[PDB]
Amino acid sequence: SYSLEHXRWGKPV
Amino acid sequence: IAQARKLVEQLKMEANIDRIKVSKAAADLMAYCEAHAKEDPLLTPVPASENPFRE
Amino acid sequence: CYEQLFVSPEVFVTLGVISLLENILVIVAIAKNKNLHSPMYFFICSLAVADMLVSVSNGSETIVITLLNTVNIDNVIDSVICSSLLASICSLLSIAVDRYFTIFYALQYHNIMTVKRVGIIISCIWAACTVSGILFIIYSDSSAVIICLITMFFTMLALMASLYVHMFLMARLHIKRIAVLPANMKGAITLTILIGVFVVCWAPFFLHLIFYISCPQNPYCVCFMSHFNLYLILIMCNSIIDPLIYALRSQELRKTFKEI
Amino acid sequence: ELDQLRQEAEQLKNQIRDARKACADATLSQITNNIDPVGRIQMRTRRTLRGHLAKIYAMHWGTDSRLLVSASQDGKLIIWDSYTTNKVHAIPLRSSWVMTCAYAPSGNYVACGGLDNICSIYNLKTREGNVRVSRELAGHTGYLSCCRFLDDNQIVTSSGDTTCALWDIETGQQTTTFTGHTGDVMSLSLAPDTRLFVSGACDASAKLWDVREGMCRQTFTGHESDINAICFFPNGNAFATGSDDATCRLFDLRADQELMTYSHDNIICGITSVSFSKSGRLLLAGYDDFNCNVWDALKADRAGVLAGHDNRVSCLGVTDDGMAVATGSWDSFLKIWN
Amino acid sequence: RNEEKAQREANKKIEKQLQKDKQVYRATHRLLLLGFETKFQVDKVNFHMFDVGGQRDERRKWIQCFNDVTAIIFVVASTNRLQEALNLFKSIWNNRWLRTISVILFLNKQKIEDYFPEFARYTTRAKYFIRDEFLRISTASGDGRHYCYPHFTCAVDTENIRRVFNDCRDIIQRMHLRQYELL
Amino acid sequence: QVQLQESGGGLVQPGGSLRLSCAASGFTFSNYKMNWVRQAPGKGLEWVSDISQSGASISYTGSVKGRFTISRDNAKNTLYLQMNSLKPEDTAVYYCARCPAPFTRDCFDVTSTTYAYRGQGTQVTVSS
Ligand SMILES: [Ca+2]
Repeated sequence: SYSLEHXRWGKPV
Repeated sequence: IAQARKLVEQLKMEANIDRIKVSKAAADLMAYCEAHAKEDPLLTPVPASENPFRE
Repeated sequence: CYEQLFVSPEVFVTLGVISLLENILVIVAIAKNKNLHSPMYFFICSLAVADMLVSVSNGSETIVITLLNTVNIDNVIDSVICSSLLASICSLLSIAVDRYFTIFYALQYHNIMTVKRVGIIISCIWAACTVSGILFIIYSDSSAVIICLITMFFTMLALMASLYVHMFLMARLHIKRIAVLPANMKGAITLTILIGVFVVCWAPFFLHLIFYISCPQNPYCVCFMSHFNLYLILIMCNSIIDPLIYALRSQELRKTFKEI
Repeated sequence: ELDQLRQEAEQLKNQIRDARKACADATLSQITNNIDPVGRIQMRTRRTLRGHLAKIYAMHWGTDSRLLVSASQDGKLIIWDSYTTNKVHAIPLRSSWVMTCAYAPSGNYVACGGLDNICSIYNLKTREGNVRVSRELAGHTGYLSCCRFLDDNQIVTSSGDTTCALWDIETGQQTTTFTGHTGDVMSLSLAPDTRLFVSGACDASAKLWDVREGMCRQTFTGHESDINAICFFPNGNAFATGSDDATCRLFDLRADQELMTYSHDNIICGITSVSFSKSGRLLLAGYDDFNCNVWDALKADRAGVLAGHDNRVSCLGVTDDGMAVATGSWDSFLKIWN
Repeated sequence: RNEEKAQREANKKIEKQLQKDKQVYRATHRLLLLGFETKFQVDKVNFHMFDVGGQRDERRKWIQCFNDVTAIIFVVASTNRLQEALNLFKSIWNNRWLRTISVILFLNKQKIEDYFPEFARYTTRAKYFIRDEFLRISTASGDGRHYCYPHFTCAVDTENIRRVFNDCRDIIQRMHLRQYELL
Repeated sequence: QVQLQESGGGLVQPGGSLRLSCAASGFTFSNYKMNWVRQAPGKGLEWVSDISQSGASISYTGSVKGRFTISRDNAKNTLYLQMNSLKPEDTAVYYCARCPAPFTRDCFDVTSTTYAYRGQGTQVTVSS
């Protein structure tokens, strides 16, 4: 997405 | 008796043989090794080019 | 508590390079050996691949986010991880099922379990895991995908546990039958390590996923889900441990490991 | 009646024992004490031949010094090409239990045998294309331990029934029988000339036979246990013997006694194989402690070690040009050393 | 290089035959019967049992041929011939090349106090004394690598084959269990 | 050459004593496990007793158990067997044999009727 981060489904939304 | 009689005849036959001194027997083995020392490619490893294995 | 606890970028790469070097050593140690060329070590080979592959694939992520500090770029990396991750869990099951067949058939096994069949099974599992992983990451935003992952993992864990427990019962039956001609801790310890390491390392990630689906709003859950990076570290910590509890256990492999 | 013969035998044995001590003026150790040592002979695995399923029990080189044949208990006799590592032939045997295997000097035929008590001669040329057993030689009452060709027509074979037998492959019946051994005969060795051969048995005795006549010229004693491997010094006037008492011993045919012993305190395990170098200055043993030790024949010193085999090393051969040494193991691998 | 290529095609054929043989060799379970070669099937499982009646009673060399063997079938008839059998078992059991092989024991043909003074104070009768006398040798130097499987046979020959099949299954099981450190 | 000479065998009264001695030469005595074997008139060779390299492990046949005592001297290469309270069934030619290999637990072919590393044998007769 806009700001990618480690793994997937980490952020609740 | 048959096994014993055959064993006696063998010993008797191998008792009457001409034996040379161990000095001469050793000197012959020593002289042979010194002669064929250069021909042996285990004593003195051959250059990689001449070697059948790995070029 | 809803701060989203993040671990420093330097540590992901640390675990990344250690697991990477441990697994490439293990796969070599059996690739060179012809004695270590039985169907048993072909499944351990598949695991060593998966474990190493999820470390660099995850180590990659830490490098890319540091450099980026895109969307098409991630679907690429995530689809690798997610696919490479399933391949690991299926490989662990595949080792467990092989071990079960060698004990509960023992005679039939040798003819039914062919090098051909081992070759096509490993390839078929990896092909299914890769396709399912790419399919999951494309439809990540979907609710079903996460429910599939959780259900699949719980099934894999149930079967894996069941198999090793049933083995230990058959091992206890022998030790009991060797009472006429003259103890249980040997089997209980190895059974506790094998089923213990898998659960401790993996489950926490899948406990996050089931909360993600169930309780995103709950004050209690959000505090558990806040530590997402610590869960990823534990999934990476499994890749370095696998060689110790699977490969290094065999005398022939351990001898080749010490030699190299 | 038996007492007179048994007492007379003890008298003859003592007469031979006193005669040998009269010849022993200076030992081999004293003569070769004042020559430069070979140094450190370190050799590394140039090729690793793999394809055998089971333990490799015996092997033998060709006169071309390129091809070598190997035998394994799986029931396969595989002819390799050392230089390229390619397999040339692979023969399925009738009996899986095979303990010896020879390669004809001409390179046309190949012999093998084991617990089947029968020696199988296989034809390689075969204009038809396929390799099939030419003649199947039966007569030995015990397992066949060793077999060695003279030409394409005759083969010398030692078996585990205390008898070595000279065969004629054309007719397929024993030409001469060699009797004298009390224990199982384990190994054979032919001289450069096909006139004489030596055999070591499981009675700690080695015997020098005359192929033409068919009677034991000399009997050599000194070993403490069963002699497994025996090998002629390239000259043909001496031979080395490897026994289970963890000692190799060099004998002299003309001296008719022991010259030198190749023992070290660290080794407490049996010797499976024995072979000399081209010049004979080195003597490679091969022990059942999974490695091989290279000795200095003249000085009894240890030159090096060929380590790389996981399991027992059963066979060990040197080439006719003496370029490399190939050691077969219970690993199911040949290794070429240079 | 043309001749090197020609020799690869010959090596290609041979390699394709070895992989087929490799499966057959691993499938078949080898046995060693001593008190020639016979192949039999039990529930579509291949067994290759070799007799050693042709050889001499000096075993110390040719016995080494067998260690790839799955298990040894030992037969003992019930002079003091019974003690001579015990000494033979001890030797095979303690041998450096046979310290991994299991032994399936067969007691057939069913005074003892004269040839064995320990029987007078034994209570469990004669059958189980001869069974135990072999088990005390097996438990002493075993190390858990190999076990002994005793069996009583009136030498009728009916249901002898199944016993060997069940014992073969137990040896491979225990062999794997110990490999996985689960035993 | 491996030599094993038996001495101290002869005619004895039932219930009497005899001591057998076996002189060894050609091999290092201490390295080999030593055995005694007997061959009764019109019977086969049967094992009697063995003694380990050191002399720790000592085993007999049930027939001679608690009646015969084996002992080995390493300083003087010699193997003894003290035979107490003899009965007619003991009447046999007693041989002195050693295990083929040194430093070995297993002992093969000692009653093979063709074993090389076995002595000439001494006569022991138990009669009135
Ligand atoms: Ca991401």
